[PDB]
Amino acid sequence: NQFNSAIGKIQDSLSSTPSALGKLQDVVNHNAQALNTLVKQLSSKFGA
Amino acid sequence: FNFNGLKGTGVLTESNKKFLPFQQFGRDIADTTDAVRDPQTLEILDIT
Ligand SMILES: *[C@@H]1O[C@H](CO)[C@@H](O)[C@H](O)[C@H]1NC(C)=O
Repeated sequence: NQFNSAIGKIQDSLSSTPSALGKLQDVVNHNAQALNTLVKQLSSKFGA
Repeated sequence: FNFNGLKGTGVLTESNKKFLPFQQFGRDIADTTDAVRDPQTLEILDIT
């Protein structure tokens, strides 16, 4: 019974809105931001 | 193509954007032309 209750309660804590999976969100965030900087910087005169 | 002074290659298609009367060629994030009002027939095209 204790095992079943704990397995049940895992899902609620995961579903709580705090950043439980921030460690996996940061990967997509870093990638998207790096590519976006690369494209946005293609519009600079650099002294031209 | 060479619209009015631009140059380069692309595929000119129909568009759905709406340009104000003063509002002649659109632009994108990296600051490159990607729309244009064709001079004679005042259509709006998309350059890709
Ligand atoms: C000439 O230009 C006018 C407006 O500038 C346009 O209405 C007309 O269709 C043009 N004639 C052509 C492209 O033969």
